[PDB]
Amino acid sequence: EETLMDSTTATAELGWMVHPPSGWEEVSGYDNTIRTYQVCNVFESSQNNWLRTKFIRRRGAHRIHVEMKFSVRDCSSIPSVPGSCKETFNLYYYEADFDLATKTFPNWMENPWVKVDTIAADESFSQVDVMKINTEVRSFGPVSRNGFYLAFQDYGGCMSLIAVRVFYR
Repeated sequence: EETLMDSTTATAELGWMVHPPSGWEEVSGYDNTIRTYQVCNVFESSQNNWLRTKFIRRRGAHRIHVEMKFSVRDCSSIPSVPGSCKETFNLYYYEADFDLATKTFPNWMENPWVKVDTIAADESFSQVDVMKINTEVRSFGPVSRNGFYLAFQDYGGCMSLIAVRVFYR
């Protein structure tokens, strides 16, 4: 059973809190028709780009599973990339009983946010739309409060997050 949009369920404007506006950005991947996000700020020093989902009502459930799809342009594919170029992104989670999230609240550090795992492209792609896609699933334990937030963190590469889908057994 699904808790956050199968994918298309985004019904116009995903409305996702970007931390530095200069980070991620919504790109209309109308194809089905879908909202995606992407960063590719290589050639720009010190990057810490966050993206925070909306509050996901835990609906009972004790061990949620995050399924995500995403394209990641290799740092070696890029003409003159700096040494800074990274090609893995971080996933974090954060529990709360009611909303309370604020542009400043859940601090944008790995402290209040507990780190699920660092994600990299795994050699098993698929086409879409018509780019190659990676799927990769992580899951976090306990989670007892009423709901949660999710956040993806870039820090040096191009990569589109085609679709995120949160669900549980």
